[PDB]
Amino acid sequence: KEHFRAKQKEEEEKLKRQKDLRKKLFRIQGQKERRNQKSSLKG
Amino acid sequence: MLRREARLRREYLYRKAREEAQRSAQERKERLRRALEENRLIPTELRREALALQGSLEFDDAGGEGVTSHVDDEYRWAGVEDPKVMITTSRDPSSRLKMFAKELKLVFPGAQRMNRGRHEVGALVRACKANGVTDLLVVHEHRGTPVGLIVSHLPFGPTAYFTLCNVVMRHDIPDLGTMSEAKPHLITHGFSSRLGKRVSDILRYLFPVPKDDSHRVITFANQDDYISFRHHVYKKTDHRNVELTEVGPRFELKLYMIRLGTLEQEATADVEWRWHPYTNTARKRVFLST
Amino acid sequence: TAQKRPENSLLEETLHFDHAVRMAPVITEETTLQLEDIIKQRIRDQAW
Amino acid sequence: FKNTSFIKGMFNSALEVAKFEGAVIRTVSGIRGQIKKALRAPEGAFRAS
Amino acid sequence: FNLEKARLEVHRFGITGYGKGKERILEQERA
RNA sequence: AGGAAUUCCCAGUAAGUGCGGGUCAUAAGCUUGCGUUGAUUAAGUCCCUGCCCUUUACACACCGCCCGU
RNA sequence: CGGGAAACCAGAGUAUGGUUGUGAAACUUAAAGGAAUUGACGGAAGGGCACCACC
Ligand SMILES: [Mg+2]
Ligand SMILES: [Mg+2]
Ligand SMILES: [Mg+2]
Ligand SMILES: [Mg+2]
Repeated sequence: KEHFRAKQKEEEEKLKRQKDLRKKLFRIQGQKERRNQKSSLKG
Repeated sequence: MLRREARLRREYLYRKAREEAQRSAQERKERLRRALEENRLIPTELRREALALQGSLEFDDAGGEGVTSHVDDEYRWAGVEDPKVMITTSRDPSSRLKMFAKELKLVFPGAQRMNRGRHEVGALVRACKANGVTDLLVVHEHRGTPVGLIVSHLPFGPTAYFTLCNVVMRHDIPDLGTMSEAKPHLITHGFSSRLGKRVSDILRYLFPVPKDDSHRVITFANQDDYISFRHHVYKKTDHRNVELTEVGPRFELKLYMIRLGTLEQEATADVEWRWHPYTNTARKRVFLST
Repeated sequence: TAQKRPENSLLEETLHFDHAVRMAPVITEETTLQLEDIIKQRIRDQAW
Repeated sequence: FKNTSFIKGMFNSALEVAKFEGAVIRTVSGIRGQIKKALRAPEGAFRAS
Repeated sequence: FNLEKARLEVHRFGITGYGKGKERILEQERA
């Protein structure tokens, strides 16, 4: 029981570094989507 | 008929459970629609399955009933048909309780009062359903003064429990005369919260659609979770000046329980809202207003 | 307990305690007039 | 009687109960209650839910 | 007179000229 | 065995009798369930006391203008 | 064919808070003194109904 409880603490920590590392990459993807707006009507 | 009644109840309960899911599905659909109408990013939640919601938007039309509401299912025939109200008392009523029950028949248009003898409660509800009775009222008394009132919507509608506080009847007041008996205008005041809207709906549907020129007014005013019942008739002596003469009984209401089922289903029906007086912050909290 | 204390002692004691629930409202003439003022306003505007 | 219980020993007269109606009371076990109304048969009992 | 608001309204009226089948497939592309 | 006045009541109803519960409100000499026994009269008029409405779907048949300021 | 970073030169959503954007009373309930081809009433008759009326 404690082993499973001990495990759950790391994924709570693990998800914290997951979102921060993805955060820097996310902004680059968002800038690309801006160009799709202008060409959305054209195709 | 008994099989039909059971089938309709399971249909009603099934729709109630899924009501929240359809509302969320509907809400996601409108956010996509705004994003299409004004050229913008699809929201990241709506980025997947966007085509399916777009396909749904074409299929939506005025013909469909729309999202279901459990309130609408309960009061299906509220506007189209006039309500049928029956009033009864507890077993072996007092002298003054029978006098109070006589006055409540006069207040509600088309209401009927029947003697409670050795009738089982479940048997009473069965007869009311068979003969198309819409709403059933049961009144309790303590030492000759009314103390409790139960309002039940017969077609598996909500049951509301009330306690009466300051009851003054017409029979105590001498030489009043006779009542107007016209279809009354309704005044609802003080109900602002979601629960207050729920309670006011139950009280309002007890009355039929009135006429525009009716001079009969019934007022329900909420003040600190206490509902005041007032009945008045007005005369326009001249423009902008109106005179009010109080007629009919005067009493206060305090709600403490709402149950989904009928009053024959105490052991099975769920409780939509209950008053909790032993809560640590129960003294300083109100529920009928915001 | 009650045995130790003398009879009717707490009447003059002026202790402090808390009440569980709100008291019921008291009806007076002033509350009647304000309520009738609300009713009259809705009548004039036909705010049914 | 289930939730409702009859309590003696807190007060010694019916005047005492009238002063403390609606007061919050609790047990050693932690169940919270309310004083409701005085009882006549003994001197200082009351009804509590 | 807003060009962006006018630009969409001009587009929608034109696509209906293509036909309802062509209305749909072009609408999928925009999304 | 409870005057003058006055209130309520149409079928398992009026009335009698017992047996339970105290159910997050109310209720203690009180509140609410459940069973037992079970009647007389009445099924129609607007006379009194009042209330709600009206007096501008052309089968056959019937019927043929409310009034005043 | 040579190099391409272990290269070369010297982003949106909600929610919660802020900021801003010469007298009409001391006097008057006579529509501050109305509108009306559109307004305000009265009588009579008919159809119903009630253990707020009869029997
Ligand atoms: Mg009886
Ligand atoms: Mg009986
Ligand atoms: Mg006698
Ligand atoms: Mg008995």
